Amino acid sequence: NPLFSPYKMGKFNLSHRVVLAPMTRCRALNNIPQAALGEYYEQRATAGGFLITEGTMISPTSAGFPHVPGIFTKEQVREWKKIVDVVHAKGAVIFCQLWHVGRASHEVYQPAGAAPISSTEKPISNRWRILMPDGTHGIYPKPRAIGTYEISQVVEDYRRSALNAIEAGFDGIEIHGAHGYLIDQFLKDGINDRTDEYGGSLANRCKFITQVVQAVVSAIGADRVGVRVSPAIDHLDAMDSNPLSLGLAVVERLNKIQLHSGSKLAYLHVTQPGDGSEEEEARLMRTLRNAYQGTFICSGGYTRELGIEAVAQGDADLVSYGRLFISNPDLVMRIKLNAPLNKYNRKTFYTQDPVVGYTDYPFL
Ligand SMILES: NC(=O)[C@H]1C=CCN([C@@H]2O[C@H](COP(=O)(O)OP(=O)(O)OC[C@H]3O[C@@H](n4cnc5c(N)ncnc54)[C@H](O)[C@@H]3O)[C@@H](O)[C@H]2O)C1
Ligand SMILES: Cc1cc2nc3c(=O)[nH]c(=O)nc-3n(C[C@H](O)[C@H](O)[C@H](O)COP(=O)(O)O)c2cc1C
Repeated sequence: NPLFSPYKMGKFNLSHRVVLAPMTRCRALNNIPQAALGEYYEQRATAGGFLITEGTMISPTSAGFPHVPGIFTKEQVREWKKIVDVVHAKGAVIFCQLWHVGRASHEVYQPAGAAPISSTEKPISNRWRILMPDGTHGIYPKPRAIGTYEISQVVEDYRRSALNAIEAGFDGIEIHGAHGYLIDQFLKDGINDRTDEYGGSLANRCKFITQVVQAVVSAIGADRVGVRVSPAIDHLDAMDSNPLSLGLAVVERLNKIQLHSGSKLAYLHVTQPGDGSEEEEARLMRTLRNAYQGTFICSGGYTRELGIEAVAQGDADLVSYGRLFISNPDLVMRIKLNAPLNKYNRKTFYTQDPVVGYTDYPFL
């Protein structure tokens, strides 16, 4: 099974290619990593396996979900260190995903109830609703379009968060540039209506992600930086008029960052709609992989068989699984044995209980 062949993700020697995709679970009460997260990640960690954490706040204004962890305070760093240590005790490699939601927020999630920030002043349309802390679904508000000095401040929040992740012991970080969140609000021409140097052309729309990646590369080293994008996921109004062209423009910028810094990123991670079309989606994924000079993680709707095929055919180096890892803590082992997989309960994806729907899914 080629999913169980080793792979060198730059400095990290992985024993297999099954990756834990980043998943927000909302157990990090008051944005502080909790003991329950340590139990959750330890259950899923394997010797030589790679894990990516749930999206993690880079600043007080970066959240749009309840009880998501941060890594912008030293208290958060101390609590993350305990979690990273239990994962490393199982021999796994773990990256912290750095996440800013941009306009996908609400006053309940912002300090002083201030407006969320974005590339644009337009709200997400009322086709979409935000999960509120009380479990109801609310209305996304009008965001504030930020100026270019404030863009450079957000880049610095990424840089400081990356340094804090290294202080907590993480092996690296992943830039969350997917799903209609802040970076994607700059990338996608269905959101970015700016008329300054961060809007309009492909080069201008790619400036923000290039600056974020370059800042974290300079701070922690390219080999400790992964980047996640989703050119053809339209979540939260995030559509582009030419998704492949946009994806190839992002890939070209990552290739140039690597050339200019003389080192390769840890990986490019591309995610696609995850609910079953097939040939077209596989061609987009392979085209982005073929354009990128480095390690490629594919994601979204992969099965055991599709993961094996992706690696065997050279279409990806690593395969990330999200939802199946919620309910199969030993998913790596189940994939190795071809053992039946257990269902997940969507109702407890984003609840706060430290056990129920979080660490109580059994092993084989
Ligand atoms: N937590 C996060 O940041 C989410 C970001 C994006 C993807 N999320 C989850 O990943 C998994 C794979 O997502 P997939 O690519 O399959 O698409 P969905 O986001 O599920 O979109 C399917 C349709 O569901 C409706 N829908 C999804 N989210 C919202 C929302 N927030 N408000 C209103 N409708 C919503 C829309 O019809 C979508 O086309 C799903 O469990 C999904 O809920 C997680
Ligand atoms: C509950 C839940 C939370 C998620 N949170 C994140 C997140 O924090 N960051 C991210 O990049 N993607 C997030 N995702 C998307 C997943 O990483 C994954 O790409 C998606 O579920 C599709 O892969 P799958 O078909 O293997 O589940 C989340 C998905 C779910 C279902």
